[PDB]
Amino acid sequence: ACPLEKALDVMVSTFHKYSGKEGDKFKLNKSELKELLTRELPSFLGKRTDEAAFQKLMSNLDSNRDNEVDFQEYCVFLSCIAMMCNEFFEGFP
Amino acid sequence: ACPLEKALDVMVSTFHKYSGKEGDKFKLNKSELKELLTRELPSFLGKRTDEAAFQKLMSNLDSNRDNEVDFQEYCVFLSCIAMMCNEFFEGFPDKQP
Ligand SMILES: [Ca+2]
Ligand SMILES: [Ca+2]
Ligand SMILES: [Ca+2]
Ligand SMILES: [Ca+2]
Repeated sequence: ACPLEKALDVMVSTFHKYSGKEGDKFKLNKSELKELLTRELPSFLGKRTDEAAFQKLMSNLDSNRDNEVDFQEYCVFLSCIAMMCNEFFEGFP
Repeated sequence: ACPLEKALDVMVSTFHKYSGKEGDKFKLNKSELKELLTRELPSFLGKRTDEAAFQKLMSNLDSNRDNEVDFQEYCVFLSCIAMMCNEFFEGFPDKQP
């Protein structure tokens, strides 16, 4: 009935699907971020699944510099992706 | 299938579903925000669909003070809802205290 509320639930559940695998269950480490990105957001990195790309992404996302991505930082990341899609919604910039 | 990519697509399209109804097609005015909230996010305001609630929400979301909610401000809003949902992922507050 409410696709946007369902979308939010997917955002929440997908985080935990990977954040709970290793160490802090509420934060994504490098390995968990790698798996989330490759499996759940393959269109984002595309062919850039190398270690250099993942280190750059980690540094971009880890705003509080604790070496992991928490839920707030993850939401900022997803917001950035949405904003990029927003820029091309009309079929031109 | 990639549910998270589908979720992002819905997040983007739902904005434009309402933002393009009046005036600036890339921003939600009060009227458009009301429609979006009531129809797409009824759980957020719940029973608080009065004018006082909607002015409060607009003030809370309109960070740049241009009287409307742009895409960036909308993302901040959805992020806050996601964080609130995150607190009850287990069906109780497992991150509290
Ligand atoms: Ca973890
Ligand atoms: Ca961090
Ligand atoms: Ca508008
Ligand atoms: Ca604004």
